[PDB]
Amino acid sequence: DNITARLDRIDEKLSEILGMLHTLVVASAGPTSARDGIRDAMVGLREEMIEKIRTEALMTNDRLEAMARLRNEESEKMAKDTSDEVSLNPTSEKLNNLLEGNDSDNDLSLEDF
Amino acid sequence: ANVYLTDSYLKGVISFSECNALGSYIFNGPYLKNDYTNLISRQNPLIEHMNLKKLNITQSLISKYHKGEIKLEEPTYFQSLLMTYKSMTSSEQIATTNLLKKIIRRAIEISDVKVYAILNKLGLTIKTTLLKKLMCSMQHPPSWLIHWFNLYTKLNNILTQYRSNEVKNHGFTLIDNQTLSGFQFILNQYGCIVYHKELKRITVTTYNQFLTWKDISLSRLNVCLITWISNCLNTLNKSLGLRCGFNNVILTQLFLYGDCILKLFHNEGFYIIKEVEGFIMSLILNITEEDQFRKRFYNSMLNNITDAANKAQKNLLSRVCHTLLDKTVSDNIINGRWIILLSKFLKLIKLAGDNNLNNLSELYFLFRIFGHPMVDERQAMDAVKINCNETKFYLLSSLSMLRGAFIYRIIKGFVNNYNRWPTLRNAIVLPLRWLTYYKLNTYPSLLELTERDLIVLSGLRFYREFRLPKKVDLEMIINDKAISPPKNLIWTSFPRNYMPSHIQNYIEHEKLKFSESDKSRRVLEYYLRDNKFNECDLYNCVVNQSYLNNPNHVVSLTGKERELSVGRMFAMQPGMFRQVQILAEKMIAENILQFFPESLTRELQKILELKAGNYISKCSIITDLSKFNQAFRYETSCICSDVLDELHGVQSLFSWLHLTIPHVTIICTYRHAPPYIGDHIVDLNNVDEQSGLYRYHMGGIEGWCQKLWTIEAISLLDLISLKGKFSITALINGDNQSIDISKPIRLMEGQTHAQADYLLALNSLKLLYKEYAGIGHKLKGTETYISRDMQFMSKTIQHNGVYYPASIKKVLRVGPWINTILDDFKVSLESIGSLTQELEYRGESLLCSLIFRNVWLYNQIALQLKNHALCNNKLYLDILKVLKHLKTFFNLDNIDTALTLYMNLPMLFGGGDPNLLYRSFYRRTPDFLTEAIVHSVFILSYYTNHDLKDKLQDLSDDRLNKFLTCIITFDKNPNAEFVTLMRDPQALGSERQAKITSEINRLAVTEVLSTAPNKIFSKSAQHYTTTEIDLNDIMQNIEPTYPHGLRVVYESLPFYKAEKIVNLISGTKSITNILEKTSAIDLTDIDRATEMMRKNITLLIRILPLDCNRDKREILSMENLSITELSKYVRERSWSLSNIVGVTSPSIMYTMDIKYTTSTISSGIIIEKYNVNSLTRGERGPTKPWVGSSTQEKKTMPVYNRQVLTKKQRDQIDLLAKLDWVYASIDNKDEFMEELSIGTLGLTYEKAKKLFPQYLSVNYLHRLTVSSRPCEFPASIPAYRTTNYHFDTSPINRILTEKYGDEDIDIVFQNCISFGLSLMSVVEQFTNVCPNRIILIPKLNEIHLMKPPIFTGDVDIHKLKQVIQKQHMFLPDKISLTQYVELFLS
Amino acid sequence: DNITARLDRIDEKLSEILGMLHTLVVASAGPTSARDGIRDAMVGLREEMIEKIRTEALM
Amino acid sequence: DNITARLDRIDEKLSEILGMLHTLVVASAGMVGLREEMIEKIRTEALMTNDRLEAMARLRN
Amino acid sequence: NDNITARLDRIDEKLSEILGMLHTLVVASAGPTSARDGIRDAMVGLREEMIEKIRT
RNA sequence: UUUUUCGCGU
Repeated sequence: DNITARLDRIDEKLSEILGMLHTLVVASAGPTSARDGIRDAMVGLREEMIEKIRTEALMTNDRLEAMARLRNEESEKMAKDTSDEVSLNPTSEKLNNLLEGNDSDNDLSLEDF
Repeated sequence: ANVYLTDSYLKGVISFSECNALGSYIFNGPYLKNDYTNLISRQNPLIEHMNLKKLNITQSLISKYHKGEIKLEEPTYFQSLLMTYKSMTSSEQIATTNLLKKIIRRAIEISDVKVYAILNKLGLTIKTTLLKKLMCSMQHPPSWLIHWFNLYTKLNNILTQYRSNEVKNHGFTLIDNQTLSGFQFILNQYGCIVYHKELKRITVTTYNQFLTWKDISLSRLNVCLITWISNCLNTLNKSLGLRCGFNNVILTQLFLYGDCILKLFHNEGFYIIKEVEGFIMSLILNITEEDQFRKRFYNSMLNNITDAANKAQKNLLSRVCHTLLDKTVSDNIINGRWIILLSKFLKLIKLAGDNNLNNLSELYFLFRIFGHPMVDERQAMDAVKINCNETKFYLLSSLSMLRGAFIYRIIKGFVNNYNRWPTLRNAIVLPLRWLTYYKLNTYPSLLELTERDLIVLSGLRFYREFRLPKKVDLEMIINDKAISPPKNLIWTSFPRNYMPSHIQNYIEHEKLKFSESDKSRRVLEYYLRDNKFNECDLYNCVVNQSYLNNPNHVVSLTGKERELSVGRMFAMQPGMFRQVQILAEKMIAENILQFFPESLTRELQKILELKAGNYISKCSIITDLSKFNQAFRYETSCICSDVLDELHGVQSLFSWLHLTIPHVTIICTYRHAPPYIGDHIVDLNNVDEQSGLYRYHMGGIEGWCQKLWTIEAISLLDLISLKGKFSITALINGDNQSIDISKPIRLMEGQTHAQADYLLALNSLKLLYKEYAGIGHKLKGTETYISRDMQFMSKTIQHNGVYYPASIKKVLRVGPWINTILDDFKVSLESIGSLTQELEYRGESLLCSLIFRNVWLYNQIALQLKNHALCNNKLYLDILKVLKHLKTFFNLDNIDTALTLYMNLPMLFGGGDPNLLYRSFYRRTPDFLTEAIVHSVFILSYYTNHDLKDKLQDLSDDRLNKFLTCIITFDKNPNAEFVTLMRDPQALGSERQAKITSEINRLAVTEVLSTAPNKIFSKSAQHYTTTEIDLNDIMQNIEPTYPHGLRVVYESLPFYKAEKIVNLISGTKSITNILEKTSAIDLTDIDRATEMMRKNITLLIRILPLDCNRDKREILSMENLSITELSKYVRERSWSLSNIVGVTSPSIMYTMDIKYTTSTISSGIIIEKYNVNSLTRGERGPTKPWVGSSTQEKKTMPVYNRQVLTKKQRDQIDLLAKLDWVYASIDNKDEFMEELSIGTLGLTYEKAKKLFPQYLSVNYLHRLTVSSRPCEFPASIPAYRTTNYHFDTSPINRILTEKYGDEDIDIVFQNCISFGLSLMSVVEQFTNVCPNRIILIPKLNEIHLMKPPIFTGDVDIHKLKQVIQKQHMFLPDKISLTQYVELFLS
Repeated sequence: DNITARLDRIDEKLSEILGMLHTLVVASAGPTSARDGIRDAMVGLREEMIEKIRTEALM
Repeated sequence: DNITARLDRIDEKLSEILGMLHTLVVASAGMVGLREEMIEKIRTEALMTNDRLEAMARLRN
Repeated sequence: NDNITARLDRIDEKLSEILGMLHTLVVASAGPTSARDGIRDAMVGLREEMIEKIRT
């Protein structure tokens, strides 16, 4: 049982290694903030990288979407993209109302436009 | 000197920058945008712009504009104004109507001969009553048709006048104010000013803008004409015309609303125009798809269109704010009444579709009906920059999963192909479970494969398995395209005037510091000017990684041509980096791409049948990958490319992109879009970044590494399938991909088969979005959409097994001189015929395609030949001479009848018919001479009252006899017969055939390449004629001549590559001017082309003499005549050869007699329909599609390693094996093959024999697989239609065993089956009823025995060695000893 | 058999570690290593340029 | 106690793994001997590949 | 037994490979603009040593 | 008018 007790800590430490490797995230090697050179591929723990993204250390187009992706959450934009029934913005609502229904506003004049 | 011949079709970019610069310099203010272009044009204008402005009429127009009488406007506004002409006069209207009536009547008269021949064969001024009724129907053309024809003719007259004058004298400007009423044109090569006096409006445009206006007019004319012909045909026979149908009033109104939208939204209206894809697809889904999918797609389409309209309005208001177009914005923009106009457009599109699958599928021509947007290069570059240089965050588990998926795909491919695991370094990294798979060569399936195994597999390193070619491949390197200059010479593209004085001085000082090769801008010039060239230069550069950190690396950018999406930019690189990229793509294609069958770079109908097939739920996800290139970084696109680098044993070859591109400057390299340099800066790396250029790309470039990105996407999709536990049948093809998701499910209570496929679709879409976000892609709902039973790819619609085509879209731009160089006449006729064949092949309308083709052929012959730019009237005089000759030869009483006969004669004998009758029934034929003779006989049956139902006989009217005599007897003056047969196995020779442009341009190309700095090409050209003589002399002593065996010898020998390069060079715009830095065309080229065209026109005179060349007597008797025998004798007499075998084959159309009922003599092909209905067009049957594939030859590939041999070496080995099989019975064979192997490869005959795939087929005249022999014989009808019928061959095999028994036959049965299927399709087209069965009785006299001959002769080894030594620089890589040693290691 | 089974589990987790670390090695080179001339050290030697070194040594 | 010694040395190897990975993370986000060791590795794989190539060459000869 | 000895003889090799990978990551990530020149010099020295060994 | 411009490709 001595060998088993000796390798139990081996298994625990290996599991910790794998868990923290799973939590590990890597960023792209894009240009620096000053745009005077190229930056190395920053790599680190997920929480620190999220902190850097929020503090604008690493510039990105969509910070909130980055947080949602790294935190394993369904963002509102993603839900809208993959919604069961997509909504209609007011312009599309007006276009749908115009299409569905017989002509009422006339204006069948090419010279008007 | 040299002449500048402009093009009659745009085939290019309507650049925003050129129009902006021209307008800015003309009007002394910002014309289209506040870029640097307007400032630089106003400061230092171009010489062409100054010449355009200094015109007397132009100065008056600018003075009038400055005084304020006329209001400046937009090119799109004048596009709309021209399209709604509403200014034609009565005289020109009646003239156009009369011309159109004449064209229609002549086209029907010409098509009457073909229709009569078809009807006579089938047994069912104008002789056919059907076409008599058609002519009676189409007597008065419709007003929209006259309008479009008049507009097109006016624009084409303006263009042809300008082109002719420009050819006559350089630097000509055409000032026109009478061709179009109320319109003023100042058209020029470098500008086009349009002024409307009545409306007091004026713009400046480009020559490309005028070209695309003319193309809009031509396209709308073609749509109206095709729809009118189809409707008129359907009026008297509903199954005679095209499947789709429009009244064309809706179509004209649709065009008016579309270009009204374009005018109202300016150049940004093409954003709205492009989104019509969504509306058409939604209308199709409303019919096919279920309730939930159709509603979701409809809502998404509405959102996309409205978002595009809002973005277009915002961009337009931002752009034209501080310009000269500030007050030109329509009042409808601000108040938002444009929504009513867009709703009217959409409703009218839906009405035109008329809730019909055929109409909605065919409507796709609307995209090309409107013009092309003026692409703003700087704006597109800014968009791609902001999309590219953005930091992306990847979970390390996700990257490991993707790499492991790629590794698993590679391992699966290696196992399935070579039956073994790849040699991998990290044998200890794998656990015991994977070690078992490594020792015993198997792989687990996806069901037992897991995320854990993908993580494990991501840490595998392999040894070299594939070999880089040591010698550069000139066929895949050389091209006629352009390359970007080096980084230090990037200013050489921009004009001097635009560049600052210090930049001009710097570039003048730096030119002499660069070689002549890299100082050029074209691929051909770059490689021809390389004095210090080396075959082992690309390999050395790749091995040494010379492209890394190269100071002379730059990436140009230019807007994509003829693209409705302005955000399409194509990039160029210097010669070395272009070589590296092309090589990486080529090796990925040859070696890695065949591990990923899901990537179709490989018939679209076929591919789509692949997709035509307690509860298994199926789905469909279609994703657009237009922006998928820019989402890749080194951390994503190179973790998988490192696998390819390791497999090839190379470093940084497949990952060159995200190792070199980030360190260089991405610059818009266009003539009229120069960046602002400033002062004391003479290099891109220090030039500041603005809208004109940017640095640190950090992303992919479209096109380059496209195959790598597609295989990475396939690996990602396989991973997605693993993580979602559903099967994926993804079929990615270039820029669009389709996904077939299948997952067995247990149905819940109250849930049907529907609304569960939707749930699977939603779950799979969520998974796809999450995984693409993890890999680094942010695809939105615009690109991707949801479907249940859609098979959509390459703009093709197919569901329920029925394929709905879009033939009008691709036959849309058919005109006088299309797809031609130097306005070639014969090439134009072939292009017209091929484009009009699309209607028959896809829309299933033989007669509509025939009428359209004859309309445009008659237009080209009798309307545009007298207006040829290069030769003013010589072609028309030659045509008149040929027509008079035909009238004298036959008993024709009218020059119109002579023209009809010429239009209906095959172009092989100097005729005018591009599409012979066999093309109407079977696409491919073994030989063309027999088919041409049969076509000529069938056509001559129109004037001579023969009967094709029975056997050919002899009558009093011996015009057919005279023709068949003039083609069988002639003088024999052959030369270079064997090399000519090697080049073209079906060549006739002795001036009995028309001359191809390459045949005359070969001498000029060799003369040019002789005086070239490149030693390789110089020596190849200098030793060309001697090589030709030696090649002719190699195999002149073989008694039985086999043209296909000669072609195999030609392919095996190294002269093939040199002559292929010569032929590719021969297709350039101007030979003898490549090494002169001029884009004009030499007078020698013009004269040579004119002489070729005149000789080609005046060919019927030589082929059909007025004395029959037989002393005006001894006319061949028609009784007991074999067309196959006659054609074979003509070929042998032309080549002065005792016996030519293996090239002639009986014409199936002539041989197969047609009877629709069975009898005691029913010994024919049994073809019958299986669908229980009268009309089977547009319906699917129960049988498998008739691919028409030829019989596979029998081979025994030896067991040896093939990955260590390159593709060129494998091809050479296969060619040598074919040679050994074909010419085994040769007295000189032993040392002939020994010397051939020693020359081509590094091995001897004995060593090479171990790699030869010995052939088990006794006959090589029936099973040989030359590139000059067809590999399949598909029918004219598409794949889906062939599924409605069943075919049999047992009576034919019985009769062919009774006669010519137990021996191979020259006839091909695949062509017979295709002919029968298309025959019954044509029968139902012409009779509105499908026969129950048709029987194809063969005429046994054309049937000939075809057996392997025993060659008697010796191959001239001296001449073979001379050819090998002279063309020693085009040989493939020699199989070295170090490569041969591992050929047999297990 | 328990010792062998848990040794096999440890081996599988070690393979996990090797895979993740190797993909980190590959993704960590980037264009930054190319300009510094250290990507060859990061990814190691390969057959083609080793053969080039061999033929240079013989020559 | 050879198995016990092997397990113990594996334990120090794992502890070194933790320390080295932690210092790598803090260096990337937040020496001569290591470079020498990695160069010696790169050399030993370069020598194994060269051994394979020379075996191929001697089989050729 | 033999199986245990083989398993440990593979495990220690795996640990050595892991240590090598951590070594190369630490070397590449650290030494900003200073260690790169040393790595380049070590690479050219390794190439010279390989050339000398092949010559010998 | 630094060869009018014209990528990779299917």
